[PDB]
Amino acid sequence: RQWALEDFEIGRPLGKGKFGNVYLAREKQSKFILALKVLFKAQLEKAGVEHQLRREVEIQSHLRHPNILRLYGYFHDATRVYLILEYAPLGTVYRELQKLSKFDEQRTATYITELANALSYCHSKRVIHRDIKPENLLLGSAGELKIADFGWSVHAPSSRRTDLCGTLDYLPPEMIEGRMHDEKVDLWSLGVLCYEFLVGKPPFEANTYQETYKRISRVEFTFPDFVTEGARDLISRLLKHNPSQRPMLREVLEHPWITANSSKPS
Ligand SMILES: CN(C)CCOc1ccc(-c2cc3c(NCCc4ccc(NC(=O)Nc5ccccc5)cc4)ncnc3o2)cc1
Repeated sequence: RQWALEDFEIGRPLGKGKFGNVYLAREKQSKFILALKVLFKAQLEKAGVEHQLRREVEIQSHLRHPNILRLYGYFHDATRVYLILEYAPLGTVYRELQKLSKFDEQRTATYITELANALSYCHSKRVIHRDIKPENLLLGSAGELKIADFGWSVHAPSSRRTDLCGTLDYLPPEMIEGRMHDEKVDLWSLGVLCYEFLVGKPPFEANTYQETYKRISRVEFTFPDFVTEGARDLISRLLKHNPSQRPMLREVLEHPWITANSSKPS
């Protein structure tokens, strides 16, 4: 069924994104509340990212998981392209970090568990995210974490180009150095998130791209005193330069700190 802009009532601006804005919207006939992301054709093609948007839709048509944000469909008109998205009422984990500053071990462990499950499902369909970050983590009505943005995802064990513009904070060494990568990139991203959730800033943060680059490359991070031994263990196991030294997602779910602190099952 072909969608058009006049099928929806557009509402509150939900977020300002790199490639476009997200708005709340309601389908007129059903009164179905959802989110519409408006991306501009001109800009998408000028950046050479037009085909990646097609691949996201492709990948999202094959994904069904409670911790992954649904993409219901897409359409376009004279100047832009629209993603029809599941609406996540409690907003981004990004905003939640700003509000709360940092998360306790219980909330962190629960988010890592939900992430791990979502990513474990993705890797079993051979899909790897490559863009994991708090902006792309959304919260459903029960506060359940939902992964968004598969615009930078890849089909197979590949070595394709991700967004090296924008911060490098969540990208692993093998991606920033233009090396061949695989599903292990997502486990690095987990480690970076686990650190950020507990600390309030990501482990390789710097006010310069060039310094953040060097820090990721050296795997140069330190823990504040309030970060517990168990968390330090998990994070340290995830943030390994060599991809193959990083654990499997099921080891993370079985990690004693996760099981002791997570409120949600694996
Ligand atoms: C105070 N506050 C907690 C109250 C509630 O506030 C909010 C705030 C935001 C939301 C919100 C944001 C949001 C949202 N944001 C968009 C997430 C997203 C989706 C798709 C993509 N994909 C993409 O950009 N792909 C791409 C890009 C360029 C080239 C190719 C592909 C990226 C990000 N999506 C769905 N539902 C949503 O709900 C909800 C409540």
